[PDB]
Amino acid sequence: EITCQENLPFTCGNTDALNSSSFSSDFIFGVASSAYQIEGTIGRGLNIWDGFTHRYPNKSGPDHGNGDTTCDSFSYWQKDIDVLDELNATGYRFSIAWSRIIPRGKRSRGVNEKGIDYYHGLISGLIKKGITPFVTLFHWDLPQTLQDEYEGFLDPQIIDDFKDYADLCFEEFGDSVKYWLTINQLYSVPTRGYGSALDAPGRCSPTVDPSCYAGNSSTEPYIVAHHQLLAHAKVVDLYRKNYTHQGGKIGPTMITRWFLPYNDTDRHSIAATERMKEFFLGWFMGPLTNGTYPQIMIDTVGERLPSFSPEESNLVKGSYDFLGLNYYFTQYAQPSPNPVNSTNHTAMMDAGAKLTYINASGHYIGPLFEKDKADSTDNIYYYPKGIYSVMDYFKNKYYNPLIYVTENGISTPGDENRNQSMLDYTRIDYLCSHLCFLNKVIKEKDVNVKGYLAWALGDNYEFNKGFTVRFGLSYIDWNNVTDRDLKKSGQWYQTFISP
Amino acid sequence: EITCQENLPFTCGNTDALNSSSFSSDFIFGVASSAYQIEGTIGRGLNIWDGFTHRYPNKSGPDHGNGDTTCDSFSYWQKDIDVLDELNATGYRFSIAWSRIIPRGKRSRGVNEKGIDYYHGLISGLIKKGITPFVTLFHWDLPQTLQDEYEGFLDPQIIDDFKDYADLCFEEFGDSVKYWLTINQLYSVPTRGYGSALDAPGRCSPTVDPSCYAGNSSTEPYIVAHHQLLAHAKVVDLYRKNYTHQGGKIGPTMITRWFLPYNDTDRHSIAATERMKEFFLGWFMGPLTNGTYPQIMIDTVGERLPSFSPEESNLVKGSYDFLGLNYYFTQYAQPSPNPVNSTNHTAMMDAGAKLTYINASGHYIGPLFEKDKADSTDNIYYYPKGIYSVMDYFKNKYYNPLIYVTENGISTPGDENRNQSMLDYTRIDYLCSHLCFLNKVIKEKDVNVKGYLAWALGDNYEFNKGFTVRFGLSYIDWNNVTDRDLKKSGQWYQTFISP
Ligand SMILES: *[C@@H]1O[C@H](CO)[C@@H](O[C@@H]2O[C@H](CO)[C@@H](O)[C@H](O)[C@H]2NC(C)=O)[C@H](O)[C@H]1NC(C)=O
Ligand SMILES: *[C@@H]1O[C@H](CO)[C@@H](O[C@@H]2O[C@H](CO)[C@@H](O)[C@H](O)[C@H]2NC(C)=O)[C@H](O)[C@H]1NC(C)=O
Ligand SMILES: *[C@@H]1O[C@H](CO)[C@@H](O)[C@H](O)[C@H]1NC(C)=O
Ligand SMILES: *[C@@H]1O[C@H](CO)[C@@H](O)[C@H](O)[C@H]1NC(C)=O
Ligand SMILES: *[C@@H]1O[C@H](CO)[C@@H](O)[C@H](O)[C@H]1NC(C)=O
Ligand SMILES: *[C@@H]1O[C@H](CO)[C@@H](O)[C@H](O)[C@H]1NC(C)=O
Ligand SMILES: *[C@@H]1O[C@H](CO)[C@@H](O)[C@H](O)[C@H]1NC(C)=O
Ligand SMILES: *[C@@H]1O[C@H](CO)[C@@H](O)[C@H](O)[C@H]1NC(C)=O
Ligand SMILES: [Zn+2]
Repeated sequence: EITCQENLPFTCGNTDALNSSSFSSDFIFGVASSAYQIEGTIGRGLNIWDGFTHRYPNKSGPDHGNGDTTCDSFSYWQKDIDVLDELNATGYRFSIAWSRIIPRGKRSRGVNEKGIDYYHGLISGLIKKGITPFVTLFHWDLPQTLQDEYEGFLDPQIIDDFKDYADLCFEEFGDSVKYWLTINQLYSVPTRGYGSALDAPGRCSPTVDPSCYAGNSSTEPYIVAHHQLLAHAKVVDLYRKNYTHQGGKIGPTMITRWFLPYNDTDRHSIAATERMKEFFLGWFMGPLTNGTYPQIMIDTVGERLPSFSPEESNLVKGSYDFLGLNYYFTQYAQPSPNPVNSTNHTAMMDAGAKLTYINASGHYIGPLFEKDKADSTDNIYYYPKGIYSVMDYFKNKYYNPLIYVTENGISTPGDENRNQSMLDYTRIDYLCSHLCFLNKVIKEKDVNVKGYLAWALGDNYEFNKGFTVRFGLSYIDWNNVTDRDLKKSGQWYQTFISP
Repeated sequence: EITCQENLPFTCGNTDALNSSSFSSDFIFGVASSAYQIEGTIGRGLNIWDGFTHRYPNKSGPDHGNGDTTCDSFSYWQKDIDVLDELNATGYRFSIAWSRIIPRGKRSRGVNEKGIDYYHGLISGLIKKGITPFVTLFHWDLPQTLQDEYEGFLDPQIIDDFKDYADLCFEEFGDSVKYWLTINQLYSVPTRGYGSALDAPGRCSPTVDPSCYAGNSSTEPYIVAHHQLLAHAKVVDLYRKNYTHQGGKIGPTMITRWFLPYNDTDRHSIAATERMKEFFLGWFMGPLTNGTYPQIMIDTVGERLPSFSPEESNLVKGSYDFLGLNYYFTQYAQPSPNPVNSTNHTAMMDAGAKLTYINASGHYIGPLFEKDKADSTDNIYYYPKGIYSVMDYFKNKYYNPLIYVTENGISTPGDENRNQSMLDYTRIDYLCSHLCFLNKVIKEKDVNVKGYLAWALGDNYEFNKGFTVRFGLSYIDWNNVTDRDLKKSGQWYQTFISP
């Protein structure tokens, strides 16, 4: 019988008690990255994260940081491989920058051979060290040209441009890459990119944020989400019809959270909690498992919710071999009004829920996850049991899928000096406590989880935060980015992997 | 009788001997800037100078600098006005960033109202201080979307997108702006952007520079130059047909140089010198004055030189009310082979000339202009008489045009400390020696020159050089960009203007 801790102090950093041998022999352990966050702009065209961070520097991070140079994995990809080799990792998730291989967006405009060569060399280097690549086609970095031609995922033109990009990736890299992710965190671009305008491309209703160049936060999230699902599904169909000889697997990436009632004896909070599951997870998992959006979304969102045709429904339903599930934290849910006629209405209001990290009796859900220095009542707290609850829910609700945990990690402040930054015991605690619950759910609930990739390989540009936080298991000096030095967490993870 | 110095030491920094009163009462004196170089990316979309500097950081400058934040004239435009007011300047040349007012490139995709407001406030502030705006529509910063959709000026689609952009500018700003420049330095994008790939977008033949993503240095410069002329001419026709009520004037910007024979008794060097005038100046001025390219270009370039239809010829011929002439330096010319079958052939080779700053007897043409620390035999030297020779030539060869000198200036090294940087006596010498010759040519040759704008108002991002050189008449601290402090040159220029 497995017992796992939910509160500080944690004792799962002892590899005598928790290590890779606790999991099945074939289980993959590694780390993750994304292209905007690590590569730099050298050698690629411009994408909407370049555009957004440059047009709206205060939205890029408090330091106005961006991905222009970052950790320079364009130059230092071998050093990334070296970290993975030091870890004895068996997996690495990275993304392909669309703008590096097709700078002009549309494949018929030509490819960048040198960009293709960059990923060939990375892939070959990984495989030579026994590391399985997990490759994200689209980690938010849409070529700027496509956003300017037709507003990107706002328009159905995205589907064929994404398909042709993906086809090039399968053609060039699929002989070696056997695990593909289509779109990173399906929920995020619709809501943050087109709802709150916290993320690229930065569209919203005028009264939500007067700096947005255009948008409608009530309608566009739904349009974009719908196009994401269709573009994803078209790529999965292309993969499974035209690249079956490659013997690989493909799936989407979800951001997952668990949700608990703010007041577990209040029917209204219980209802809000179940609505959140539907609106947060079901928005995408309903289509992916059934070809339809959840009924509560149909009912609430009404004419703002697009319909799938019968052909589209069939294309989207079942459009995965596995799910990449990202998991960071859990929220309490309580009811909230949905003012659909307000000029500041957002899609996110349609769930009719307010989310907190403290429940009605004043209980904080778990240890600190992210401090918010401008408003401490907005601090985020984590909840290790949430990974158990999410995986159990996916198994039970969503037809026992094959799952890889494609991100899980925690930040430390960029204000810490290097010695403090390397002494990242809070990261060991977060990672181990989640791994304990992941082992527990696999054993107790028989969830088909076959790997775990911690966020992040190394310090990088963090969307929305610049270089003001660090997520890496290895440390990068922003004054001299060449080295990636394993932190205490990376050293712990090395021991966990090879105990 | 006016006597002007050609060699150090110069004594024209004495405003007792040379000042604004030496020129006609109406003559405009000011300074110049461009949008990529000064504004920053905040509040605008991405353009090909963002793309180029980010994809090819070693081509942005030795420091890998770029226009992301620069002097932040987005925030500090009032401080630019303040410099101009301190100078008692009567003119200011600035550019509109296309990506700030139409981030999606094509006008039908929507405009950025806040971008429009930015230029309205600048323009209104200038006029309130008695400063005449000279506004460049296109200072190289093409929206990235257009380059990615159709490769920008490589394709005739540029013409209508440029026209619709210009129409928006005339509509929004032409009630106040009475001097418009279409395209900055017509020669530069074809040759550097599409020939040598030193400049955005960075296209060339594969053996010219293997880093180029695509291109053909032998053909594309000509295509791009042809489209520039057509796009320019379509905008001038639009202006003069639809905006005549505004009572303003429009013209192109030329980069001018003079050319002297490397050996003034050698017929081959004399011939190369005359070819250079045709290939450098006539490439554009032939079309602008006659609707045809120079015969030597027709003959040499052959099938690589596009033809104008009779309608196009008529549109381009006479498509200016004035010329903005930029002038920095003069070169000696000697013959050079034109290897049209070589895989590394460039359009620039078609002139059949090699350019130097030292003549056959070892004479350097004038004082140092720009030191090249990697190769000192590649140092640039200036030649004050060249402004006289250029203006005389334009009057005689090109039908006595109205001229404004739209740039003239010199750099100092970014390695200098602030006190050295503010003690910019080399800049006084360059500016005064050229102003002396400009007065001389107006008086002696009756060239219709009606203003002079020195490059640059303040230190900025220099194309190709990052922040490794400074051109400003006012100093900017890159650690805190708010202030623009007049250098010795700016203080001199203040006295020259109001002696
Ligand atoms: C807030 O969360 C706390 C902690 O989960 C809940 O308190 C638990 O309540 C259960 C059922 O009453 C008790 O058996 C436990 O002993 C309590 N745990 C502790 C740490 O107090 C609490 O019920 C939640 N409040 C609401 C209103 O939902
Ligand atoms: C190189 O440039 C120098 C300077 O312009 C030329 O020298 C001048 O030559 C003229 C005509 O012979 C003489 O009257 C001057 O006195 C010379 N000036 C000085 C400073 O020497 C020289 O002829 C040029 N060489 C060539 C080969 O063209
Ligand atoms: C940040 O930038 C936007 C312009 O993009 C401006 O609207 C907003 O006021 C600025 N935010 C703060 C908090 O200053
Ligand atoms: C607009 O929304 C903000 C945040 O969503 C809220 O605090 C404010 O009350 C809203 N105003 C109206 C008019 O509803
Ligand atoms: C930068 O870091 C690398 C790796 O430690 C080191 O070899 C190189 O000398 C350092 N550069 C400077 C300028 O210190
Ligand atoms: C600069 O960058 C390009 C890649 O864009 C590379 O081809 C070239 O070798 C580098 N130049 C030098 C001098 O290192
Ligand atoms: C290619 O050109 C470079 C510079 O243009 C020159 O130095 C070299 O000799 C040329 N090679 C051939 C094959 O002509
Ligand atoms: C930056 O420069 C401005 C103008 O001199 C000054 O007022 C401001 O205090 C300076 N900022 C810092 C942080 O020194
Ligand atoms: Zn940047």
